[PDB]
Amino acid sequence: FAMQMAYRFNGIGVTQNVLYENQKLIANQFNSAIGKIQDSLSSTASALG
Amino acid sequence: VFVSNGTHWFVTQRNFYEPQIITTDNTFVSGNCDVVIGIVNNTVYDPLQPELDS
Repeated sequence: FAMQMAYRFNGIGVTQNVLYENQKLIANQFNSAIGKIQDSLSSTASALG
Repeated sequence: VFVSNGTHWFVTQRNFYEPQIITTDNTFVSGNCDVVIGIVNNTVYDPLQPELDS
């Protein structure tokens, strides 16, 4: 999956070394952002509007 | 992508297995070996080496 996300970075025109050299940062941002989805959907019923 | 046939390391185009010997022409450098989760040790060939060794 760290090599798939390095293809996803290459696709947007960000050179793939930007992923592997920041991989813990990118993983912790994805994990934190997935955390915000649960709080959004739990707190606010109009998200499903 | 980098791949191994079990003994040697190659770079291939992604969508068709065509193994190219790893060189400074099909690879680019960044930083050093510390920062990457899953990096492997191998030689990378310099196409200018036999031209300089002559």
